[PDB]
Amino acid sequence: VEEVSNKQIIFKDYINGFPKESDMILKTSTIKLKVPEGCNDAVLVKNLYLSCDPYMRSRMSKLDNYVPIFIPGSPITGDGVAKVLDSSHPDFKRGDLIRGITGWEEYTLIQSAEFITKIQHDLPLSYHIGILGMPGLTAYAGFYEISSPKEGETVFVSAASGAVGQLVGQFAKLSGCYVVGSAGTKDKVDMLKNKFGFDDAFNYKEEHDLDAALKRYFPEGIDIYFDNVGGKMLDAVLPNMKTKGRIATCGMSQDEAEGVRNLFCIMTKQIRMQGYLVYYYRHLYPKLFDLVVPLLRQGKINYVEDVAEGLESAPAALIGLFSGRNVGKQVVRVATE
Amino acid sequence: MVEEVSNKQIIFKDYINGFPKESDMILKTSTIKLKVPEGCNDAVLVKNLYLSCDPYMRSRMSKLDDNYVPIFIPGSPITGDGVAKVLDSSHPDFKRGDLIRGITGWEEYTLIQSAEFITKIQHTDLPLSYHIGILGMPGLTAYAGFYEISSPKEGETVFVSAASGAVGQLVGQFAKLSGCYVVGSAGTKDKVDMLKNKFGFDDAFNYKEEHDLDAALKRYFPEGIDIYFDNVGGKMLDAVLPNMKTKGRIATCGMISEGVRNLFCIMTKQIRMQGYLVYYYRHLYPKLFDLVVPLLRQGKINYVEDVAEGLESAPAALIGLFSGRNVGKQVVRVATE
Repeated sequence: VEEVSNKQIIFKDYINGFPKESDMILKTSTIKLKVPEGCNDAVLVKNLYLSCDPYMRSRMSKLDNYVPIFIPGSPITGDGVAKVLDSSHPDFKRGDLIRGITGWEEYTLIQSAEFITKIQHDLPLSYHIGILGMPGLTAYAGFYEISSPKEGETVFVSAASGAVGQLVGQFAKLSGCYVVGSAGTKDKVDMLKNKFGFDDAFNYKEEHDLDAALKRYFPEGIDIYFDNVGGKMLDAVLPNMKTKGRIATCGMSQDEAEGVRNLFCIMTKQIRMQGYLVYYYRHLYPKLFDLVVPLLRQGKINYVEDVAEGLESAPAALIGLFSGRNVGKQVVRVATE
Repeated sequence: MVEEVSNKQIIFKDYINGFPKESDMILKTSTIKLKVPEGCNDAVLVKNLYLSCDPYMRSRMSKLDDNYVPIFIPGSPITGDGVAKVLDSSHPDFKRGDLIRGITGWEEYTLIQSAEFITKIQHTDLPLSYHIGILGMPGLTAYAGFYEISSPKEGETVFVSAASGAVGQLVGQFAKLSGCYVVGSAGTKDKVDMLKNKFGFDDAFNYKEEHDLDAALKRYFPEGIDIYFDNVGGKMLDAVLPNMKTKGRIATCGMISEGVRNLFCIMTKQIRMQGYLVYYYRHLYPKLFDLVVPLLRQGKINYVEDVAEGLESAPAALIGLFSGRNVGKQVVRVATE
């Protein structure tokens, strides 16, 4: 059996300030390319793609646990695409491509096996941690399952250039809705309208009065607000909601949180604001695939990712995501197939 | 021929932008002839008996864009829900001697030229003032929030803010009759003792004397809150948010104007927060009477009202309600019969 080096991105220690590249350290360990004997229901994988997600910043502080905390001295963990090298688990074989929670390393011994799933098939492998993965399912559940979209309704999407937002907007146009998105750069604003079919889009940092901005695009209010940021943007959105409007709380800019002062609009506008966790909607994966996979090949839905090259660039890619410098879904390619 | 009598009125002075005061209303003695004017059709002349004081009337005293309620008119009497007796009528559905409830003037006599805002009172076995409280819009607000919004199940833990108020004292009782563990919050010792000894609440606390709201909620809800009936919002809603249960529900029944910063719990705990206006649920009135009238005769549900006497006391009763000095639903007896 081969014994190879296993480069790893180790989590240094819990922090209190803004995360730095110094909080992760590249460590070259070793591993034998076989599931240990006596280790049953385990899967040894080689990691190909790693997901950089915004929820992972909270895992870097001793906050005790919406999302489980990073263990210092251990590798970073998160969603990814991997290839099964060996398995003591009946539902996985050599050469199977999987998606789920793996280690920020070249090779991982997944003992759980419950948080990984066989990849169904033609399209780029990295799509299964994006439009065909948890971000896609998140967009599907927040828009179709929770927001109850009707044709002709008005939709506003915050952080629209991200993986979730860019799919919500395309879902909105498919349902015949007028959709507007907000983003942080001119290139993202242009990308939202030139590639994702957004009816309009604006740069929320060049607009100092956000109420005037939303009135400009929604002269009669917003039916559906897909909330990726919360905070100040949600406060500006609340008085601009239509009666019986709906807010899908997918994520939150939130170390003191911005006070939200317009929640009386929940009553005066009769808003239904609903939060959700994508993990509670795994049963909708077939509906997502059955919808997006045909139109992905029919070229009516696009998807933009930001691929960092090599495991060594994963720290820089993560903090760049924390700093909003990513363009689309941030991804680290650890190895080719 | 026909009587010309004095008609005392409570006149609205002018729009405000602060905390309302008694000097925002002015007592005025006008005259009126006790007949519907000739050539004025579909009108109903009434003698007002009871006037309602409701929290939404604070918003009618300020002029904003997006007013959500029709504002008051300076120089004209205050208007609101009331119980009145018809003296004359040019309207087919109302005749002399009928007792009606609906929007009327803060005065001894009102010429109601609408009639769409008034309906005949039919039971007339219960006290007349009940038709602007437990059998009026507050009772209807309570029924809609509990039976149409909140989705309660038996054994669920329910929290009610402003539980001694009109809406709070009846959803908390609707919750008990469905088998819920119910706790309410109020401002004085007598109000806490009233929720436990008369409204059958499991427990209750004084939010002034238990200033650490998080510790108070943890003390009475060791396992979290399933349903929060929000009547105040603000810091109380902020303290409730991290104390909700997973998939908990918040029915925004009302709100009195502090920035909320724990809205991340909406996503963390998958909470549904939904607001509503009772004016969209007038069709549920028969359901309310069908349910509450038998429970009243059987003594299964109680109703506490605050009766101020004389039209002249209406300014102070209205401000006292805004200041929390009322004990239960605040009404004003203008005349008997």
